[PDB]
Amino acid sequence: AFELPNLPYGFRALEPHIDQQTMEIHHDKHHNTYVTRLNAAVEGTDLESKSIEEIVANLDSVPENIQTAVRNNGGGHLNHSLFWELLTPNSEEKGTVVDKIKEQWGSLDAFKEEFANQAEARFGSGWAWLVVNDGKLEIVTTPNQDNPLTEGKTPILGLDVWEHAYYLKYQNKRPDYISAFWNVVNWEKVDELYNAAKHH
Amino acid sequence: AFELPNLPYGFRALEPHIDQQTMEIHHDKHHNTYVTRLNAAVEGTDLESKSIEEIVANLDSVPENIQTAVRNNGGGHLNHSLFWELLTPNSEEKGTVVDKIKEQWGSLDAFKEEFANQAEARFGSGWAWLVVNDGKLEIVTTPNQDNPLTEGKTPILGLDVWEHAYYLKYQNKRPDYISAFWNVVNWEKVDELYNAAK
Ligand SMILES: [Mn+2]
Ligand SMILES: [Mn+2]
Repeated sequence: AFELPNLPYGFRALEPHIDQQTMEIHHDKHHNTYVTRLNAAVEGTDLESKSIEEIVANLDSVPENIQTAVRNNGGGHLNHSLFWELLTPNSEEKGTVVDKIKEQWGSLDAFKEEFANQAEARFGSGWAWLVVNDGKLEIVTTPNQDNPLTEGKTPILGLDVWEHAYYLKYQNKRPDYISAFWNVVNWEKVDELYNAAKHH
Repeated sequence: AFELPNLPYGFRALEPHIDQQTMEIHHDKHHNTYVTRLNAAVEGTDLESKSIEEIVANLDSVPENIQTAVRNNGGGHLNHSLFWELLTPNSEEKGTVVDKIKEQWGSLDAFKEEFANQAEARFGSGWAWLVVNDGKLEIVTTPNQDNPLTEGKTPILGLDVWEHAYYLKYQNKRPDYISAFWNVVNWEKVDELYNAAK
């Protein structure tokens, strides 16, 4: 019952910051595999009528024998679903969260530096996040497909630092990928996620 | 200080099983970074004079202020040092450990099936291993740069399943990379590691 969402732009739309080949394989193979395996895990359980956000927020209540499959593949589905919507060929560094970041870090650039440092320091596979914890902004990273929702922090920006997300264009140069990412951040979607969670 | 060992072959030697671009970056960037960071962690400490095998076996006793850096970068140095010597352009599927595999699994094919299954199922970054555990052969996987020595098991074959090890040639197709690996396994090195197992 979970479905692979179409990208909200073309595979080529994020060039030259993220290559078309990566956008295609990352979406049509990696994300698709998470959807297939999530559906196999939840099929015939009462997870199958729940939102992915409810499942990932409540992984501790997922039946023991499927909890790892749901953590990994449910996490994969939520994280990539967020990621596609958080990218745009028309990125503008403005809006409510940019203003909150400038207030807290003193500048957007100082925030980008801390986010880049944490994203680079995430050893192995995982994600770098800006989260809202009970109205407050924090940078965190997670391993594999873990999502801050599970820890009661609402993600409003995420960067995939699995090597599949950057290896074809950047190989070992994760810092260059992180630098490229700023050019395609959908700050409108960041604002939408923040606004939804500041009053929830 | 720890040093980056040269490969025993050129970057093209494992073509067309593993691509030259990967061998170059994997060795001269990824492994090199582990050595740099390991040396920074152990420099001027009681660890500096210890073998990387003794250090990784005994991570439990590494001071907390450097334990993560030694785990990740010490593991990275040991794991890649093993990996380069366990690959060859002149693979021959025979010897002491092939015979011992058949005594456990019944066939090399049955061993390869279990190895491929565990290697494919390792979620995120890590390694698939054949180990000696109190004289018995077992397949295990580890996350990130963790190594079976830390659990008192002796690694005798390892496959890197970090995406950097296979993405340029195989992209998402980790199973095709695992299949290609068999063509370049150095079973003489496997035998050497087995014969030395403590
Ligand atoms: Mn991904
Ligand atoms: Mn590696």
